[PDB]
Amino acid sequence: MRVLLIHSDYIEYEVKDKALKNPEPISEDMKRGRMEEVLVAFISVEKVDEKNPEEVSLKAIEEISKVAEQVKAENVFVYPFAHLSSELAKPSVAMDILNRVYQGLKERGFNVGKAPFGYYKAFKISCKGHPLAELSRTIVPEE
Amino acid sequence: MRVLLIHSDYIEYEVKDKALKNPEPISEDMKRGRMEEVLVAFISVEKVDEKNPEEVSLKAIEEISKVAEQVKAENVFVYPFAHLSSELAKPSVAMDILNRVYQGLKERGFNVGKAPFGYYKAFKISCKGHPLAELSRTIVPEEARVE
Ligand SMILES: Nc1ncnc2c1ncn2[C@@H]1O[C@H](CO)[C@@H](NC(=O)[C@@H](N)CO)[C@H]1O
Ligand SMILES: Nc1ncnc2c1ncn2[C@@H]1O[C@H](CO)[C@@H](NC(=O)[C@@H](N)CO)[C@H]1O
Repeated sequence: MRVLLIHSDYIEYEVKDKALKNPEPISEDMKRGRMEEVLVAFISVEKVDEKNPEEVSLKAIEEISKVAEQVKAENVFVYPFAHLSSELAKPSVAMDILNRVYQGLKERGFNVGKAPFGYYKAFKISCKGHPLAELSRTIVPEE
Repeated sequence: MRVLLIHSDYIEYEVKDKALKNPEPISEDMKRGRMEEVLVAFISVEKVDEKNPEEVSLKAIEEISKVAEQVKAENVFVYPFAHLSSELAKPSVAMDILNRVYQGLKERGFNVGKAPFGYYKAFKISCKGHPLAELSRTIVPEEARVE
């Protein structure tokens, strides 16, 4: 798994259309979204992650939570982003792991939002530009 | 080298402070920068790239130029983005490679812009969301990974 963390003033998205046959079902309201003073987590689930979804998810939750603590953010936004890596996990497993992370962060007590899985989306983001505003993590399960 | 390409409506940056003891020398007017309808190339120079800076720069110029052609981006913005990777190349070497990449894209005929090297910068971007609006490219010396 590859994670790109951007501490932002805001994150806003707009769904264009589906990028695969079976995307996450969405209601009209889910086609757009926005969050402010938020740690945006762009995540690409890699095929290596298929080896142990729970393991990679738990570690991702931990790493993202720690960064959120470091940048002093209470809002986090999970953004499916297939283009951080070239070795992607199958859609079904990718969506599952992304939902695990999303739920795990909520379990830590954060205010979490997320964009729908399986769509092409336009987005706007404003990075704060502080020393820890842009960080990344490479997480691979081994168990 | 890891590259994240974002075809955007615009890119805007604001230098917040220096991240290195001796960042790239720039002037006041360069503390803020902007470019419209551009292919933004966020680049992290990796440790492995130290083995052959020229080889990596050349392949980076080619990969970036190919995407620009694909999405019809006339403007390209070289944006140093260290944390795109976890295994970074020496700062001085990174600077050198980014300069070579900039020079190469300019020679290709594109309108090239760039963000100053060695600073912490806030930035605003608007990804167009098209099928090729977000792409990833990994470029490394052949000697460090038969590719
Ligand atoms: N391994 C993976 N990791 C994360 N996301 C993945 C994935 N495989 C598929 N997706 C989702 O399907 C859309 C098209 O690939 C992906 N869409 C996107 O990455 C949009 N930002 C494009 O504009 C994403 O929602
Ligand atoms: N290996 C590397 N690849 C690309 N850029 C690198 C680098 N090593 C150092 N830099 C530059 O120094 C700033 C602090 O690391 C970096 N600054 C940044 O990446 C800003 N986006 C932070 O806001 C960058 O200008």
